[PDB]
This record gives sequence, structure tokens and C-alpha cells, in this order.
Amino acid sequence: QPFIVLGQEEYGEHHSSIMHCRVDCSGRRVASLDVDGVIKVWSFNPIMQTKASSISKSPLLSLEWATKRDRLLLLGSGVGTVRLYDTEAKKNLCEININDNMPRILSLACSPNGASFVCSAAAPSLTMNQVPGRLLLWDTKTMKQQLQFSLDPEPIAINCTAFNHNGNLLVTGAADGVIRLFDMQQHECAMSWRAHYGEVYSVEFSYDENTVYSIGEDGKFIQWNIHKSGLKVSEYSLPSDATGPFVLSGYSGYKQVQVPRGRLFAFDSEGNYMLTCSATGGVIYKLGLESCLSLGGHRAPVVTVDWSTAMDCGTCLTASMDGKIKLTTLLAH
Ligand SMILES: COc1c(C#N)cccc1CC(=O)Nc1ccc2c(c1)CCCN2C(=O)c1ccccc1
Repeated sequence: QPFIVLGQEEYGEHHSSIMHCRVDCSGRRVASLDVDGVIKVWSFNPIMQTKASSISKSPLLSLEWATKRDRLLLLGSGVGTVRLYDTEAKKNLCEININDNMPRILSLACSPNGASFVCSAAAPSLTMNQVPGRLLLWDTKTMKQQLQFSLDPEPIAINCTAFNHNGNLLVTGAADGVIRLFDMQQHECAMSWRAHYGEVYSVEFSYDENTVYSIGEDGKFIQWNIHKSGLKVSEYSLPSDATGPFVLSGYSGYKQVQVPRGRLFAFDSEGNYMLTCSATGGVIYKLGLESCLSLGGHRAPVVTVDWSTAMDCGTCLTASMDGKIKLTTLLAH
């Protein structure tokens, strides 16, 4: 058994389905956001308590902790704005309008070195997610746009972004199923390939950074070789409840339906294990791909996860459509 489960606790302060649930860079705080636009910032070690609690007037689509300034949280709205929120002082330092005509801020990634952030801003969904979008680099010192990257072949909505460890590479996944790797020294697309049939939902660098991992609408987890121009290394069909749509039905003829928006997978510190969503809780696999552990503890579908390691103890966040967030403590035996 590669982990001992030291316990499972529950944060229940949200009354609506969770959209995002992310541990901060210190590994000591969570920022969580539900579909009613309630943000909660809470600690959990050694006990859970709420440090800040606010309700967004604006609809929010994305959430990203700052790297070099621990207590800063970037919030991306659906009305074309980014709020830089100070979790300690419990106030915004600034809001910036990003771009006209592209109001959905679908993704935010703070540079490792703290000096920049990346911003994905998309057009309205059609009245589907096959719509133009832009990927933008912003200077954190001045909170102004540095540049707009090219998106070949055509502008499209980028859903997810992730930096490598030293911030010189950025991997991205788009609503057209395309992955793009950007070199952040020259600030250009180095590499692009068709990764999923349907949307890419999450991307991540492997620990050694020889491959990147994606998960997408076709229900697949795929590992790609970013030395050999995004040739497949390995591929797996996850159960359909790992990628949704996630559905909570009542006996009423009423139901809630959520498509992925927040992270769909998370990794241990060494990138040997991977947490995913399921109807009943988190499911952890060992990366080669075999099932390892089902964490359970949810009465509604899990729609987003996170995994943080500090002090070589793991914390797994699993967040469900009833607003419950489970916190499972893992120590590598
Ligand atoms: C490296 O640290 C990070 C990180 C990280 N890591 C992430 C995101 C931002 C920062 C740095 C940061 O806080 N930048 C920042 C904050 C506020 C303001 C501006 C830039 C320029 C426009 C508006 N503005 C002010 O009105 C203002 C308020 C008080 C004092 C001075 C200016």
C-alpha cells in the first residue's frame, strides 16, 4: 500500500455545486468557488476554519493562486475581467478589463517566477464552444498586457493552461481538442497537435517533463511526448464519470448538469499517482495504469479535485455537486 489514509474531513460551507477547489502555494489554504459565485478561503491543518468568504456579483469562471506572493488570488470572470484578490486583507487590489468581445476568462496561470500571468479569454458560447479565443501574457508588476500569442490555425477557446516547474514552457488545451505548447522565452507556439476528439479539459507536465498529460471530452487520459512533437506515449479510457457530464438527479423530474470546468486530475509530489473524479469520490491510479484507491465519501458526483503535498504529507481535495468538499490526508507509508 503506497499511502496510509490518516483521515477524511468535510468542509460544508458551500451550498451549491463546486466549480473550483485549489490549494495555495504554501499548501496550507484552499480557495474554493461554487456555481453561485461564492468564494471561500479556508485552512484545514490542524483544523478547518474559514479565513474569508465573499459572494461575486460577477459570474466567475477561473481561479489561480499567485506563486511568489502567497496570499494573492487571481479570479477570472465571465464579463472579461481579472480580479487580484488579497486573501489576508480580504479586499481586491485591482480589477483589470482584459479584452473587448472575449468575456469568458477560461484560464489563468501564474508564472513560477511571479513576474507574469497567462490569461485565456474566449468569445461567448454559441446560442457551441467552437468559438474564437485568445491567449494573453500579462505583467504582474504593472497588471498590463505584455503580448497576445498566435493561435494556429485559427483563434479558438483555450480551456486549460499549466506551466512547467521553471516557467519556461506552457502547455494548453483548447475546445477544438488541440494541445499547444508555448515556449515562454521566445513567447511562441513551439508545438501543436490534435489531442482529443472534443474539448481538452485539463493538462499537466509529467514530473520529469518528458511528457505532458491531458484529459478530454472523449473520456481519455493521454500522455504525450514533448520531445517527439506530441506523439502519444500512452492512452487510457477512464470511466465516464471521470469526465462527465456530471448529473445530480432528484425524483422531481429536476436535475443539475455540470460540464468540466475546474481541474479534472491531480498528482502526488513525485507524479507517480493521479487523482480523478468519480460519482462517489476521488479515484487514484498509479501511473505506469492501474487503479490504486477509491477514496469515497461523497453522496453526489465529484466534479473537480486537487492534490497538494507539503511536509511530505499529501492532501487530496474532492469536490461534489452538492457543494461538499472532502479532504483526505495521505502519507506515503
Ligand atoms: C509578484 O507578485 C504578484 C503576483 C505573484 N506571484 C501575482 C499578481 C500580482 C503580483 C504583484 C502585484 O501585486 N501587482 C500589482 C498590484 C496592484 C496594482 C498593480 C500591480 C498595477 C495596477 C493596479 N495596482 C494598484 O492599484 C496598486 C495597489 C497597491 C500598490 C501599488 C499598485
